[PDB]
Amino acid sequence: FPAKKMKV
Amino acid sequence: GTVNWSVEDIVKGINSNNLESQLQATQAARKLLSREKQPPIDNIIRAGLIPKFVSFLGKTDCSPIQFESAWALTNIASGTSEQTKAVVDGGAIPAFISLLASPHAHISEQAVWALGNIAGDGSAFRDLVIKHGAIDPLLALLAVPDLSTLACGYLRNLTWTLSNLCRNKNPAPPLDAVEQILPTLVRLLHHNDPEVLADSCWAISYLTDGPNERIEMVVKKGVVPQLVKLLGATELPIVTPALRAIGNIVTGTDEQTQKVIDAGALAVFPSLLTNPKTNIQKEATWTMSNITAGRQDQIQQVVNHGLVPFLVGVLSKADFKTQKEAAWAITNYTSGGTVEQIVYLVHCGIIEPLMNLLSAKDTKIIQVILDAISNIFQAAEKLGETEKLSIMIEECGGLDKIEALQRHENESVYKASLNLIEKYFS
Repeated sequence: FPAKKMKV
Repeated sequence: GTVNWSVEDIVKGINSNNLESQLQATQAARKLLSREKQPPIDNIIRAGLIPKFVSFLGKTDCSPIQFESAWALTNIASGTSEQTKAVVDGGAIPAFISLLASPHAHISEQAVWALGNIAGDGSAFRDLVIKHGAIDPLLALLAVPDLSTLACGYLRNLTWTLSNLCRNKNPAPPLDAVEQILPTLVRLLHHNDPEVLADSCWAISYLTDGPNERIEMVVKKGVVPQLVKLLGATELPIVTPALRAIGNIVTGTDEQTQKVIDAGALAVFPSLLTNPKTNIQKEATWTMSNITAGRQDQIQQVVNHGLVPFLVGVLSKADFKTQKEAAWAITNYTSGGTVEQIVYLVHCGIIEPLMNLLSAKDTKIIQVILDAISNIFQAAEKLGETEKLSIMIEECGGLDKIEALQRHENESVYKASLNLIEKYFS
């Protein structure tokens, strides 16, 4: 699973 | 107010000599980058705004623009490796590390998040974040008597970023950094929040995915019992990383595996090996295959817990990959097991499903199966019971499949099958 998170 | 600006308006506001206007344009950028559908990351980068944001990170007298720039850069760094590289090239790492000590909780949290994305890009940026000295302040943020006094989201972001500092290989994280992070990781592994526990188990699973020395670094901290406990959790997001960690650990030496067994892990596998989630079943069968490849007393621990019937079940009916892991577990069992344990394996009904799996198109599972058959036949020879076994294989259609495998194009396949025929079916 992706390791980066976009703050929405 | 700051909703749906154009990139040109943002550039015009940021290039003004008015700190407040710069703040408004920066907030507009943040809102562009935090929308649901397709944020204009590439357009923001092409406008040359990253250095301006980085410079805003250091404006102590205007914490709002620090927060907005931190958020914008966070969302840029959340994209492709090229966009994260754009954030790093702007000098953002030391700036965010400096913000980790901000008296404002939301700014410090935003820095934690940004560093989480940067480090999460890969081994290189991970090690570069570490070289700039992020671990000390990051861990300082968690140096409190009771983690429950921290905000839930704050603690969750810290745990996640730390897990990214433990992630990726080639190379793995620096040993000194892992030793520096492991105690806090153990502390988080006992927290009551499901997301903190999931991310902590993920971090442990990263640290256990490697040579036996890393596995030893983890196991020496005494986390195996806690990992078994969480292995019994009801939340799949916890069971998955915990199971991955356990499997990784049992890929190590027989002593580490034995520490997994002493913690009671096997008692959980009746459920895991019948878990309705395919990946849980597959990973549990893979773990089992790494246990049955160990000592004979450990194989005997598998037997005592009644897990052989569950292996027969998975071999009989499961997703094909899970069945392949089951075949591996069986071949390791028969390779390291005693005559009594192999006899018991046959008494549980392994032969029929083992034969049925010979009609599969995967060559390697056929090889694995034929090795298992060879071993069982060796045990029969040691008992003089080879004829009865040949009859067993013949009554369930296995002999037909082996004889047909004599015509298989793979070398080792038709070799092994020919040997089996001429040695036990004449």
